[PDB]
Amino acid sequence: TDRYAAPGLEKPASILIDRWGVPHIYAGTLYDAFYAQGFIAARDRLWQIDLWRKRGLGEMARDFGPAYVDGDRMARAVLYRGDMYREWLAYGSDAKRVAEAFVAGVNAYVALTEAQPELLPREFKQLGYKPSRWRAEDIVRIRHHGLTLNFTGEVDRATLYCQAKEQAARADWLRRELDPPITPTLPEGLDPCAVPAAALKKAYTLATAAANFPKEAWSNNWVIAGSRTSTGRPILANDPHRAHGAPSLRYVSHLNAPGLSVIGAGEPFLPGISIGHNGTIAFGLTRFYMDQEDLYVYETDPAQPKSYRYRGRWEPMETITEKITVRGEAEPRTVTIDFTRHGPVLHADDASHRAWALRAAWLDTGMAPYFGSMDYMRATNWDQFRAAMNRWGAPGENQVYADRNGNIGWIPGGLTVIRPNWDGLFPVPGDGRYEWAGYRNMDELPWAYNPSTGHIVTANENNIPPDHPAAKLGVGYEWSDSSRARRLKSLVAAAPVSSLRDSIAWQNDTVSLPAQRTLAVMRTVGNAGAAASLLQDPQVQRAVALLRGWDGNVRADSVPAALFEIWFSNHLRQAVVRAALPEDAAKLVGAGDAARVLAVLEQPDTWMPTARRDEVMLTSLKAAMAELERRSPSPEKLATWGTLHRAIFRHPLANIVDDATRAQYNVDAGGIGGSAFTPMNTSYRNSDYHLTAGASFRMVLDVGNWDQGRVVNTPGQSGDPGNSHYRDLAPIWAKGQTFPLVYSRKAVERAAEKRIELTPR
Ligand SMILES: [Ca+2]
Repeated sequence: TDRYAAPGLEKPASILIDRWGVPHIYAGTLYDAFYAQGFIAARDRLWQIDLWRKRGLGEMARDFGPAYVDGDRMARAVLYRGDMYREWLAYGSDAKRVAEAFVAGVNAYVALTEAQPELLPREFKQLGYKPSRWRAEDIVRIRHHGLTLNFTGEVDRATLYCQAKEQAARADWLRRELDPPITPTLPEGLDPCAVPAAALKKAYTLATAAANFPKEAWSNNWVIAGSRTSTGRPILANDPHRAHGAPSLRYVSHLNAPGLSVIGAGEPFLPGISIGHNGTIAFGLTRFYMDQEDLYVYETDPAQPKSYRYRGRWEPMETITEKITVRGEAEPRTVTIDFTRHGPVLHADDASHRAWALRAAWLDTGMAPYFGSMDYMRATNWDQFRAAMNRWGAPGENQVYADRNGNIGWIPGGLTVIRPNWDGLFPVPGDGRYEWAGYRNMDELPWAYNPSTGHIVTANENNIPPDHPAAKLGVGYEWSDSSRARRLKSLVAAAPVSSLRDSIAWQNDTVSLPAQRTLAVMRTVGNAGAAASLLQDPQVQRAVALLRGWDGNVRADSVPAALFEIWFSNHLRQAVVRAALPEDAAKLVGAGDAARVLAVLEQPDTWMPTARRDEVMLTSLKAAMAELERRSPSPEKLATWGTLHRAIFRHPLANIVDDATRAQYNVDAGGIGGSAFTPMNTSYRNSDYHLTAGASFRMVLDVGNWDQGRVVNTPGQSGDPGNSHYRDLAPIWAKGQTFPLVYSRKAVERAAEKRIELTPR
């Protein structure tokens, strides 16, 4: 038992940390639970949460030097600047008391590190600075870490339309799948060539990218009704697919107080729980892609470049002044930030009298990511959960719902822009001809409650029914590849009665529908023309032999899997694109959209002759086979997919510390199966196939028999590299295994390994 003073805490609070590193918080008052959550979040993840706050408020340069000034300036440009009275009330009715309690707990732990420097996290020692104190408003004003779109897509699409002109729609069809597959409409008044991609992306990255330390400066979910489970009770599963790292993106915790009994995960800097259950209802999420960013293009006064044309008048930009403290400079830099009425100015070119601003719904009221969970942490039925989702802001999400009374449900939510006269897939001129007409009420989106089929699966695909009214409202056209959704829907529908173990297995599924679709095309390649010549090549034959007996299961011990991932990521698609498009467009498209390239492979008709399709397939397959042989120890002992596909959890400082320190900061869990397209999403980088993203936190819940719920996180619950909970969960995660999400007192007491005691002072 450890005992600490808790100034600002109302009543004694106790925390039991179980043997997997999950803290279980027992407080005597409602808001004390969040005080304790802040203390414990700081105890485990202080450096991580301090860094998020430091990046969000634009205070990086204060400690990391002049290389960080531009990022600090752009970070402050995308802080919430709106009405704070409305902001506090956007998430439910008591969000301000919650945040204030949470940062009082964080601040108590920060004060403790000042009194007991042995508790100071080692990244602070390494880099020569100290953690800050927090204010409650920090929690809601930081926005730029929320998943969003589609500024980048608008920029890429306009850039393509500019360079390819008459061939634009043809090339953009390969570049990005739309669902529903509309023809994008270049807005009246927009010159696609007046969108400088490099300059705009540089500013957007500076405003939004996570903290970076370069050497130069130094989802699936589903819910199943009791009629279809082995338990007779609902089952709810969720594995978000996000960037991997050490420490992990999300953090598992458990909060108990009068009127509060919620367990699950969220980002460790945010109060409350956004994925999990509260002993009555359960909830999990996957991205739902409402278009929440438009790029606005302005004409500026040649006599006054800080003025832009709006409704026939010259309207002045709002200019604010910021002071940025810089390590090694005695005076703070004085910088300015310009805004139009629509948002922060990203870039200006006074030669062409043009400026560009980001109109981001996530800069409006209520868009602190996941903080709408304030209003459903305590919901006890569907009416309350559906109501809480009315005010859900960011990111756009599918929520699946279940409760211990046997109900199951689904409701997507997120701030939804109404564009009366453009489709949001291109930038618009900002002179008033293109204006958001407000926001949709969430009752305009589809939902389901106890559907007849007894199951619901969501996985980032467009799940708006085409005959539902929302399908015509322009909610969004850019969704993720639907392979995971089609695969999990097959699996769930094919299992009349399933267990928790079945749902855990489905989270670990590694069958790739893109692989199966490509193999199906391969088995029709014609032994004629240029293909017949390649079919006499030994290297081609060895690859054809490897693929001809593979079922598309991307297992870690599969050599055909290694061949396919090399082929499908770094060779095939690029070759198909170059064969189908002129060079300039093909260079911009690169590997293009996987679903759209597969469709071309399956129907090459208007893109290339069938014999050209075969020749490209074999030519790129030969090159992929050569790469596999170069990456294998000998051409007789070929590398398995797991041999290449390494699960390394990278620390933000890995590149600026020595080799011994990098081994302690990074966590290597070895080789793994899967790809971006398998339900067990293990996304990778193309340079060396190392893991970059996928499920870290996973959960499968027995809804009603709560102690039977199963979860994992990776690499661990602790952010302290010296702690065994820094890296103890990665081997469990790597085996597709879970540990119990203990919930009842006896179960929490049974699994407890450490007790922490907080005393008011
Ligand atoms: Ca848009």
